Amino acid sequence: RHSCPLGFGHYSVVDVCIFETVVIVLLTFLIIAGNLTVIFVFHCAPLLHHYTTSYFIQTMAYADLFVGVSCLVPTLSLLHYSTGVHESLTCQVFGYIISVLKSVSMWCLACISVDRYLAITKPLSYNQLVTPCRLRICIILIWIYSCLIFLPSFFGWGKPGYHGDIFEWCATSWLTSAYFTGFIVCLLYAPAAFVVCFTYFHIFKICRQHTKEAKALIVYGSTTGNTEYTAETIARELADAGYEVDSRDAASVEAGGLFEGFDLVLLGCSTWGDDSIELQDDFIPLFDSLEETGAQGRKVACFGCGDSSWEYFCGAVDAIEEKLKNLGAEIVQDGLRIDGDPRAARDDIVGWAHDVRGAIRRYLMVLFRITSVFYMLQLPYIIYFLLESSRVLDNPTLSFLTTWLAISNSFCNPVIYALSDSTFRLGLRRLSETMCTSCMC
Ligand SMILES: Cc1cc2nc3c(=O)[nH]c(=O)nc-3n(C[C@H](O)[C@H](O)[C@H](O)COP(=O)(O)O)c2cc1C
Repeated sequence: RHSCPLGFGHYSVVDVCIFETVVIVLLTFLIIAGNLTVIFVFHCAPLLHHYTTSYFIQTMAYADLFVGVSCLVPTLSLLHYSTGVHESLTCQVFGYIISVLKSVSMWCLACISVDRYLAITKPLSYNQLVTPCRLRICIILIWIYSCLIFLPSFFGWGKPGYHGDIFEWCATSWLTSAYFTGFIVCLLYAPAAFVVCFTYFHIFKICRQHTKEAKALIVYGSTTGNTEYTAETIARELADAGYEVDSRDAASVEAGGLFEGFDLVLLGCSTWGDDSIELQDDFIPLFDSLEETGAQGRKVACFGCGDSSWEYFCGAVDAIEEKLKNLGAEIVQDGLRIDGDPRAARDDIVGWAHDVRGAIRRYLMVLFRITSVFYMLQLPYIIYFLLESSRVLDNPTLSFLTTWLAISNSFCNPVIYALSDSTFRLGLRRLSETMCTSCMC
């Protein structure tokens, strides 16, 4: 209370430590609001692509949310409007609950990697091996195991980390054990880091030695032939890449198991309707029975032709994207919306098709990135914890920065999802629309 984290050797019982306070108030609001929306997007999403990976992401989202709600207490201590009672107790609990959560996410990242490893190495075996029962067992085990590797903090085995250095009591009253540090390294950091390292090494080496012929389907609806030209343009672009393309007219296809077999599905539709958004006549039946196509888990993307003079430029691309999202499709890229003549927009269509080919690996890239940013944000804390448990270097400012740089990973996951996952961005947009509906009613 007399000290200050970035206080630079000065002691004054007066200071409110505003710089540290605002940095913490800012990180509390960003960790809560960011993960609240991730959780609400899941709540509104009817079906998912990558059900198990999404379940570990939702667990990480709750873990990160609980960090922010848990970060109200040290923020309350910095404002000290009401500091409650028993600061040392308050501090111990806070340091623990924020140590178990950084581990819950540590294991969810280890499990998502194993999940993707299994989906690649044993693809036929995967669906019997990774089951809802084993997944629920696995997540309950991550919450139980996390509480146990940090439980000796309450049974005089020493302090488990600097998550409590914020409160004055843990800076003076608490001291870390190199035995406790060595035990939690061999039970959390070393095993979870090894798992992630091992799995990603294998999965990325497999993505090299694939040589697997990629089969893509295009289904277009055109009443004047523009989406058909755009489809044909897209097809030639994918064929040039190496794809086995089947471009079919929507009026010639039956909905039943239509997407089955294909690694990529592009859906084209022009927009129609006199004072309405209506789908192209040939697509209307395909859209109404899109359920039967096998859209779940499917890497899909949309494109269409429209006229910008219309209130909803390519409103069909919007309707199709919304249903595909709701059937558990992975929308790998924001839809291509062609204004007037597509023959004039060939460079756009080629560019979009080029990008959609690089958008397939996007789901693996985000998981690897979510993990890569996690380890480089908690690596400083574990190497500072590694040393200061052995007492090699002891700094309150380095403790604050490493601690809150690790506490900062909690708001990073939602910004990676928001600026990389096209299905997520779409779920986020529709969530906003529902908030304005509650606002009206
Ligand atoms: C009745 C009517 C409604 C239309 N509504 C829209 C619209 O809401 N949004 C849009 O972008 N284009 C709209 N258009 C323009 C068509 O989407 C455009 O002509 C398109 O290039 C047709 O492509 P197709 O050849 O693949 O049918 C409309 C055209 C008609 C005749």
